[PDB]
Amino acid sequence: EITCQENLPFTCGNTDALNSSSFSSDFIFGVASSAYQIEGTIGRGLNIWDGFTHRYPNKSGPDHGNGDTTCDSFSYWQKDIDVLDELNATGYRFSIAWSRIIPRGKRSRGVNEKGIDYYHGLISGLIKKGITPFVTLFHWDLPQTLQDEYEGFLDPQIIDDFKDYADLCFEEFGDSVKYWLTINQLYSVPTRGYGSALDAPGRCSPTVDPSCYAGNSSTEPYIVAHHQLLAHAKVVDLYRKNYTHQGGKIGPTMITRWFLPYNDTDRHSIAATERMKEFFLGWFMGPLTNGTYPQIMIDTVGERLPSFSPEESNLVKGSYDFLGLNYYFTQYAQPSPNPVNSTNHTAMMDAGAKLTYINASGHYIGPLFEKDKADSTDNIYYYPKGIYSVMDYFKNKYYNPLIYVTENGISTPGDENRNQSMLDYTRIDYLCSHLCFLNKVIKEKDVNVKGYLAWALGDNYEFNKGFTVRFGLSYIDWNNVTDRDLKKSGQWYQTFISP
Amino acid sequence: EITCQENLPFTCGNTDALNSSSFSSDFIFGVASSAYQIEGTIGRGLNIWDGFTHRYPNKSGPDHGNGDTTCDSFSYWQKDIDVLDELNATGYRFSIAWSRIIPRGKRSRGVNEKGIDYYHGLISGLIKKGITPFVTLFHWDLPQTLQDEYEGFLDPQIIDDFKDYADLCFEEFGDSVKYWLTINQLYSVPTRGYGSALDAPGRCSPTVDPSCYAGNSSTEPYIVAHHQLLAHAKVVDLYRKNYTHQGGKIGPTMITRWFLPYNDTDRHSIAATERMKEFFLGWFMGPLTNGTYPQIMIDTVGERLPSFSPEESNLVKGSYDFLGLNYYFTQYAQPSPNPVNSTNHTAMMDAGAKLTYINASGHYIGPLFEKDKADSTDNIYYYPKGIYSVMDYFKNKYYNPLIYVTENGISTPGDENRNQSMLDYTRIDYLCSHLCFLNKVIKEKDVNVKGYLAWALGDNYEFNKGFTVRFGLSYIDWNNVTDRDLKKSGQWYQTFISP
Ligand SMILES: *[C@@H]1O[C@H](CO)[C@@H](O[C@@H]2O[C@H](CO)[C@@H](O)[C@H](O)[C@H]2NC(C)=O)[C@H](O)[C@H]1NC(C)=O
Ligand SMILES: *[C@@H]1O[C@H](CO)[C@@H](O[C@@H]2O[C@H](CO)[C@@H](O)[C@H](O)[C@H]2NC(C)=O)[C@H](O)[C@H]1NC(C)=O
Ligand SMILES: *[C@@H]1O[C@H](CO)[C@@H](O)[C@H](O)[C@H]1NC(C)=O
Ligand SMILES: *[C@@H]1O[C@H](CO)[C@@H](O)[C@H](O)[C@H]1NC(C)=O
Ligand SMILES: *[C@@H]1O[C@H](CO)[C@@H](O)[C@H](O)[C@H]1NC(C)=O
Ligand SMILES: *[C@@H]1O[C@H](CO)[C@@H](O)[C@H](O)[C@H]1NC(C)=O
Ligand SMILES: *[C@@H]1O[C@H](CO)[C@@H](O)[C@H](O)[C@H]1NC(C)=O
Ligand SMILES: *[C@@H]1O[C@H](CO)[C@@H](O)[C@H](O)[C@H]1NC(C)=O
Ligand SMILES: [Zn+2]
Repeated sequence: EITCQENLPFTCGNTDALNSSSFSSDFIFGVASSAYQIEGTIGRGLNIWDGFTHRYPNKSGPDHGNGDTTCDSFSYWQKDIDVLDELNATGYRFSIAWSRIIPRGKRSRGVNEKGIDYYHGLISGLIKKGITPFVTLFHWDLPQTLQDEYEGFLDPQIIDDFKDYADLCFEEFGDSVKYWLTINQLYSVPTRGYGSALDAPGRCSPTVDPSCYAGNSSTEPYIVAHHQLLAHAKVVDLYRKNYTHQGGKIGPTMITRWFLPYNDTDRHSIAATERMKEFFLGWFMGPLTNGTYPQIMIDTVGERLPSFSPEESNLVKGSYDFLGLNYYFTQYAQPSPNPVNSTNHTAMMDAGAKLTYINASGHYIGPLFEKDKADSTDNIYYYPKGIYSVMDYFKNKYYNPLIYVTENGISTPGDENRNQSMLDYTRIDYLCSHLCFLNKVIKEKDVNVKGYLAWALGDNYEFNKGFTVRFGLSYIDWNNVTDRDLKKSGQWYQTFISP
Repeated sequence: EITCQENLPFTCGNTDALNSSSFSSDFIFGVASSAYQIEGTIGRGLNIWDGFTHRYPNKSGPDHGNGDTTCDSFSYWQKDIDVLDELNATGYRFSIAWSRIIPRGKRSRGVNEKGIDYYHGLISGLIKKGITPFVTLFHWDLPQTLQDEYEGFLDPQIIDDFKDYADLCFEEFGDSVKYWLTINQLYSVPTRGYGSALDAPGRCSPTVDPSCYAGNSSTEPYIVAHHQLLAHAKVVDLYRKNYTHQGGKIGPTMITRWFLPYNDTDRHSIAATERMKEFFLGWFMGPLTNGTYPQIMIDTVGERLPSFSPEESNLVKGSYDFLGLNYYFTQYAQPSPNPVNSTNHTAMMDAGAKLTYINASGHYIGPLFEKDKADSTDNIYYYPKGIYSVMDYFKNKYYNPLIYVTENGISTPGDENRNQSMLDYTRIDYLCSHLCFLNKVIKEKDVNVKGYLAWALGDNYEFNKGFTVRFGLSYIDWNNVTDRDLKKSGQWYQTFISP
């Protein structure tokens, strides 16, 4: 019988008690990255994260940081491989920058051979060290040209441009890459990119944020989400019809959270909690498992919710071999009004829920996850049991899928000096406590989880935060980015992997 | 009788001997800037100078600098006005960033109202201080979307997108702006952007520079130059047909140089010198004055030189009310082979000339202009008489045009400390020696020159050089960009203007 801790102090950093041998022999352990966050702009065209961070520097991070140079994995990809080799990792998730291989967006405009060569060399280097690549086609970095031609995922033109990009990736890299992710965190671009305008491309209703160049936060999230699902599904169909000889697997990436009632004896909070599951997870998992959006979304969102045709429904339903599930934290849910006629209405209001990290009796859900220095009542707290609850829910609700945990990690402040930054015991605690619950759910609930990739390989540009936080298991000096030095967490993870 | 110095030491920094009163009462004196170089990316979309500097950081400058934040004239435009007011300047040349007012490139995709407001406030502030705006529509910063959709000026689609952009500018700003420049330095994008790939977008033949993503240095410069002329001419026709009520004037910007024979008794060097005038100046001025390219270009370039239809010829011929002439330096010319079958052939080779700053007897043409620390035999030297020779030539060869000198200036090294940087006596010498010759040519040759704008108002991002050189008449601290402090040159220029 497995017992796992939910509160500080944690004792799962002892590899005598928790290590890779606790999991099945074939289980993959590694780390993750994304292209905007690590590569730099050298050698690629411009994408909407370049555009957004440059047009709206205060939205890029408090330091106005961006991905222009970052950790320079364009130059230092071998050093990334070296970290993975030091870890004895068996997996690495990275993304392909669309703008590096097709700078002009549309494949018929030509490819960048040198960009293709960059990923060939990375892939070959990984495989030579026994590391399985997990490759994200689209980690938010849409070529700027496509956003300017037709507003990107706002328009159905995205589907064929994404398909042709993906086809090039399968053609060039699929002989070696056997695990593909289509779109990173399906929920995020619709809501943050087109709802709150916290993320690229930065569209919203005028009264939500007067700096947005255009948008409608009530309608566009739904349009974009719908196009994401269709573009994803078209790529999965292309993969499974035209690249079956490659013997690989493909799936989407979800951001997952668990949700608990703010007041577990209040029917209204219980209802809000179940609505959140539907609106947060079901928005995408309903289509992916059934070809339809959840009924509560149909009912609430009404004419703002697009319909799938019968052909589209069939294309989207079942459009995965596995799910990449990202998991960071859990929220309490309580009811909230949905003012659909307000000029500041957002899609996110349609769930009719307010989310907190403290429940009605004043209980904080778990240890600190992210401090918010401008408003401490907005601090985020984590909840290790949430990974158990999410995986159990996916198994039970969503037809026992094959799952890889494609991100899980925690930040430390960029204000810490290097010695403090390397002494990242809070990261060991977060990672181990989640791994304990992941082992527990696999054993107790028989969830088909076959790997775990911690966020992040190394310090990088963090969307929305610049270089003001660090997520890496290895440390990068922003004054001299060449080295990636394993932190205490990376050293712990090395021991966990090879105990 | 006016006597002007050609060699150090110069004594024209004495405003007792040379000042604004030496020129006609109406003559405009000011300074110049461009949008990529000064504004920053905040509040605008991405353009090909963002793309180029980010994809090819070693081509942005030795420091890998770029226009992301620069002097932040987005925030500090009032401080630019303040410099101009301190100078008692009567003119200011600035550019509109296309990506700030139409981030999606094509006008039908929507405009950025806040971008429009930015230029309205600048323009209104200038006029309130008695400063005449000279506004460049296109200072190289093409929206990235257009380059990615159709490769920008490589394709005739540029013409209508440029026209619709210009129409928006005339509509929004032409009630106040009475001097418009279409395209900055017509020669530069074809040759550097599409020939040598030193400049955005960075296209060339594969053996010219293997880093180029695509291109053909032998053909594309000509295509791009042809489209520039057509796009320019379509905008001038639009202006003069639809905006005549505004009572303003429009013209192109030329980069001018003079050319002297490397050996003034050698017929081959004399011939190369005359070819250079045709290939450098006539490439554009032939079309602008006659609707045809120079015969030597027709003959040499052959099938690589596009033809104008009779309608196009008529549109381009006479498509200016004035010329903005930029002038920095003069070169000696000697013959050079034109290897049209070589895989590394460039359009620039078609002139059949090699350019130097030292003549056959070892004479350097004038004082140092720009030191090249990697190769000192590649140092640039200036030649004050060249402004006289250029203006005389334009009057005689090109039908006595109205001229404004739209740039003239010199750099100092970014390695200098602030006190050295503010003690910019080399800049006084360059500016005064050229102003002396400009007065001389107006008086002696009756060239219709009606203003002079020195490059640059303040230190900025220099194309190709990052922040490794400074051109400003006012100093900017890159650690805190708010202030623009007049250098010795700016203080001199203040006295020259109001002696
Ligand atoms: C807030 O969360 C706390 C902690 O989960 C809940 O308190 C638990 O309540 C259960 C059922 O009453 C008790 O058996 C436990 O002993 C309590 N745990 C502790 C740490 O107090 C609490 O019920 C939640 N409040 C609401 C209103 O939902
Ligand atoms: C190189 O440039 C120098 C300077 O312009 C030329 O020298 C001048 O030559 C003229 C005509 O012979 C003489 O009257 C001057 O006195 C010379 N000036 C000085 C400073 O020497 C020289 O002829 C040029 N060489 C060539 C080969 O063209
Ligand atoms: C940040 O930038 C936007 C312009 O993009 C401006 O609207 C907003 O006021 C600025 N935010 C703060 C908090 O200053
Ligand atoms: C607009 O929304 C903000 C945040 O969503 C809220 O605090 C404010 O009350 C809203 N105003 C109206 C008019 O509803
Ligand atoms: C930068 O870091 C690398 C790796 O430690 C080191 O070899 C190189 O000398 C350092 N550069 C400077 C300028 O210190
Ligand atoms: C600069 O960058 C390009 C890649 O864009 C590379 O081809 C070239 O070798 C580098 N130049 C030098 C001098 O290192
Ligand atoms: C290619 O050109 C470079 C510079 O243009 C020159 O130095 C070299 O000799 C040329 N090679 C051939 C094959 O002509
Ligand atoms: C930056 O420069 C401005 C103008 O001199 C000054 O007022 C401001 O205090 C300076 N900022 C810092 C942080 O020194
Ligand atoms: Zn940047």
